[PDB]
Amino acid sequence: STVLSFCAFAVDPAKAYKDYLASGGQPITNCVKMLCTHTGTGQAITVTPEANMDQESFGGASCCLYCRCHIDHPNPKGFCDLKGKYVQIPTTCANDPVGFTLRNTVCTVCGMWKGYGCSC
Amino acid sequence: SQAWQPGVAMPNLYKMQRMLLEKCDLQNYGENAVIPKGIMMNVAKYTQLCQYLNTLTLAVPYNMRVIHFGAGSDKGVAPGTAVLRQWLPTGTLLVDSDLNDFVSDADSTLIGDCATVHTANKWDLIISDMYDPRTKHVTKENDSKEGFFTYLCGFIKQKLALGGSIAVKITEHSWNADLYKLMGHFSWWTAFVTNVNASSSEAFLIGANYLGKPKEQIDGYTMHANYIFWRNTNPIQLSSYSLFDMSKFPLKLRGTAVMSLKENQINDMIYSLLEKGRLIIRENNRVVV
Ligand SMILES: CN1CN([C@@H]2O[C@H](COP(=O)(O)OP(=O)(O)OP(=O)(O)O)[C@@H](O)[C@H]2O)c2nc(N)[nH]c(=O)c21
Ligand code: NA
Ligand SMILES: [Zn+2]
Ligand SMILES: [Zn+2]
Repeated sequence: STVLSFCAFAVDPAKAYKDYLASGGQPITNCVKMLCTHTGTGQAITVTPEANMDQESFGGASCCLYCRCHIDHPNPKGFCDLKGKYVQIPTTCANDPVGFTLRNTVCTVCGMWKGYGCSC
Repeated sequence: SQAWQPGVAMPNLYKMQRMLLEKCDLQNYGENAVIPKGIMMNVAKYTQLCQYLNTLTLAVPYNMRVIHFGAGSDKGVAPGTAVLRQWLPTGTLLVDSDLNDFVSDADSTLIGDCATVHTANKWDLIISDMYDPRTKHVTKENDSKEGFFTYLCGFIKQKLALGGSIAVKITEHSWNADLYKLMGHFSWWTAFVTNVNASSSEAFLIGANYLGKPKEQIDGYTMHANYIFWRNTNPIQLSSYSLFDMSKFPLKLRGTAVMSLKENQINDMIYSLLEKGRLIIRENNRVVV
């Protein structure tokens, strides 16, 4: 309920979210899940929903801790890799899309999430 | 068979009536049993609106311009904008607005009263989900409502391109007589009810292919009474069937011509192209909102 303010008023918002979850707090809700075919490429961050049979597609900005908390992004220019795009999240992790994006990395060669879809 | 459709459009038989204004016997708020798990009501609603818009003669230019009013939810996210971004061709200019702050996937997000939203550029498609809740007051008097509706009529008259289209949310109490009258300045219009929200008096007033002049004379007070009469006499069973097949969801890339024509050049053959959604009339200048 106050998870957004909790992270927004922390020196390290990503660490605050992790500590909040470790203390038993409920993950950030209202991540925008999209209706889709589930026959997409399976890539992590795409121009339109690209979920495969094992993923869910969400609106990018709703899954970004910095967009949701209305705070600066850790990028030098201040841009966001999720806003204006769609993020594919494994169905087993769809209960916490914001946490998934904070805890995971996109493979720079295949475009899939490392440890989930990345075959490289 | 109606259950498979994304929703129900007001039949022409009901549009041609001259009904007296009565109360609507439908309730808006209700435990929505057809929305799939994890899906927000607005994602299901806008999905079915875009599925219905896919059946219309929408002009789809290469560099399409879309403005979305009332895009923000109480949750601080923009689910309707997320569906519009999914439906529209990649790179379509999508700008959204709302009185209060929210997170959006639109290219531009405007915060503050809609009257404060100003642009010199014309749009190809206007979507509105604005609703009057602060005033609301259903009570007994169901008069034409001003507020955002007055700005919206002016916005369509000054900033909607010829050939352009609109989808504006209305309810039993949130409506405007001048908006219904303006529907007669389009090639075609309807009141569309989404199958997922069929128990509510809500509908989208959809105007297809704006002509910038009256084609029919609509009295707004009367047409709202006609809309209420249809809703009272035609119950619609809630349905989410159309949400289970998204294979043809994206708006077809038509590459609709955009021309800047003078009034003296807009003749019968040009009106005929506008009515078929084969033309958009406006400048192609840099957009500043
Ligand atoms: C979706 N439309 C409809 N329309 C106009 O209305 C007539 C009847 O069309 P209707 O939707 O009623 O369907 P059908 O022709 O099967 O007839 P019926 O249902 O039996 O009455 C049609 O001839 C058109 O001029 C129109 N006009 C522009 N510009 N754009 C549209 O998308 C539509
Ligand atoms: Na047109
Ligand atoms: Zn962000
Ligand atoms: Zn890889």
